[PDB]
Formats: sequence, C-alpha cells, structure tokens
Amino acid sequence: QDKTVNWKVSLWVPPAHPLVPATKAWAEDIQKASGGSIRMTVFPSEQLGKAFDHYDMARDGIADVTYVNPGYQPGRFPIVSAGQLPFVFKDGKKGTLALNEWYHKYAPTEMKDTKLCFAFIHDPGALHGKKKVLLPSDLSGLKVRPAQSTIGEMVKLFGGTNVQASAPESRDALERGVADEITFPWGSVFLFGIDKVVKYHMDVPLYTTVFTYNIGLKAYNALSDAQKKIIDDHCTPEWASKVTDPWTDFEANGRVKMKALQDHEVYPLTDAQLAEWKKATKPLRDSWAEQVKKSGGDPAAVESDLQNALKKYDAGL
Ligand SMILES: O=C(O)Cc1ccc(O)cc1
Repeated sequence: QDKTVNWKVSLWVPPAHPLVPATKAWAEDIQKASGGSIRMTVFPSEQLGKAFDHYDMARDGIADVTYVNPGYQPGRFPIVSAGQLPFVFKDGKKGTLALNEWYHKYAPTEMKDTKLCFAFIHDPGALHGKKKVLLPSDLSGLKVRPAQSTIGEMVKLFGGTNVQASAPESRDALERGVADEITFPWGSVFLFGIDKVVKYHMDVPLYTTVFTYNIGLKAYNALSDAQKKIIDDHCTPEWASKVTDPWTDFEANGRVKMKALQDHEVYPLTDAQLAEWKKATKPLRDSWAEQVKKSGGDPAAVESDLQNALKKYDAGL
C-alpha cells in the first residue's frame, strides 16, 4: 500500500448546496480507486477560511483542495474573466465543458502556483431585487451585490454602486438594506433564503460565474505516482460534469420554481430592452482585453480560443 493521504477540501457554500454531496462522491471514488490510501474530508460553510481567500488557501496549504470563484478578486485572473462577461453562455453543462477545455490552455500562465483540477460555471444567473429593472439605466443610483468582478464593472458602467459580498454573506447585505439588487443563480435564491427578501426577477440569462477546483502543489507533489494518476483521472471533463451537472440542474429547477410563485414578479424583457443590455454591456469586452494585455496576454487569441470552444460544445448564447 501507498503512504496514506488525509486531505481537507474547503467549500464556502452550505451543506445543502449541490456541490457538497457531489464533492463527497468525488472523494469517495478517489478513496475507492486508491484502495483506501487517499481519504478526504469536505468542510462546507467557510470552516477553514473565507470564500474570497479560497485560491490562497490552496496555494498556501490551508486546505488541500478548494472551490474558488476567481472573480471575487478583481484583476487577479484576467484571462479566466472572459467567461464572466454578460451574455456569453447559454447552458451550465455545455458551458462548463467549453470553459474547462479553453481554460486548461491558459491556467499555466495564470494559476501556475496551484494544480487546476477543472473549471466550471453555473446555470446562467439573473438580476433579482427590490425594483423592476428593465433597462441598464434603471441600475443608476442602485446598490447591487455583484457575482464577480465583471458584473461589478457593469454595475459601475450603468451608474450603480457595488456591495462586495460572497454568496453566503449576500442575504444579510440585502436584509440590512445595503444592497437593493443581486445577480444570482435561481436555485441559490432559495438556498440562501433570498426569496424572502427580494420579489423582482429579470427573466434573462444575463451572465454566469466562473469557478475552479484547485489542488495545492505541495499536497499533490507528496503523492505517489499511482496516487497522482488517480487524482489526474478525477480532474477530467468526465468529472467536471459529474461534480457540477447536479448543481446546474438545481439552479435551472430554481427558475421554474420561482416562476410558479404568486408573490414574485418574474418578468421578461422586450427585444428593445434586451438589445440595450447586449449593446450596453459590449464595453466590458474592451476593459477585459486591456487587463489581459497589461498582464502580458493576447486578448484577441484568448477570445478566439473561447469562441471556438463555445461553438464546439454549442454552449454560447
Ligand atoms: O454570485 C456569487 O457570489 C457566486 C455564487 C452564487 C451562488 C452559489 O450557490 C454559489 C456561488
């Protein structure tokens, strides 16, 4: 038998979040593959550290595996931020596979101080809140809790202000009144109790959040070659889908559930209103491209690679 391995996996979502049982099942299959030599415990609810610090927790050995939202740290990961632009993805499952295939090309530039396991997205989210927002300018003067740095840029472009908060901190920000509006996926509105705090919901696949699962290099490099192979075999597109597809399904189910509640107003946009949003969100691409160039990348090449992946997987809106 190999030297026994005991890993800690850190998440910043609660136990009822679909990623938690799915990640336990991933760990269980690794234990089965390794004949017991690799064991893990999954720590939800920020027990091991705050949401925003999860990349550094993997980098620095606080946890062996972490769930990361790169977009909680503005400017840190300019390439992966291409997936954060409004109106990119139509579907969580195919979008996860497209993002993962594309980003594995660039993760060695941008995430070289961890091992990237896989990248993924959520089912496209929506704008939820206390006001019936139809056009970009309706965010002017509103306080918005953005999902990631690109949505934060969008809020400022439209004359709102941001409320920086992680998913588990968002209900409290809305309840205290410091946020009027939130970009969130639909099932998570229920999971975090936000359905009791906001009643308006714009029925548009506005954006998604990009995520990574990151493994510490010291943790990985302490494995035997047989153990490394088992981890690598659990970091493939197959496993990106197995871990994240239940989350996609949960979030899409949330939208259908919300649309049946008589105390909520889930409203469509007109073609004219949606075009103002598509047209109005376009400047975010130049901001993205400038950040990539400043960090030493070629945004035209990075963007064409992502567009090719979207087309391959039929993942693009
Ligand atoms: O909007 C975010 O903060 C990202 C996110 C939202 C809901 C969720 O369940 C997980 C992450």
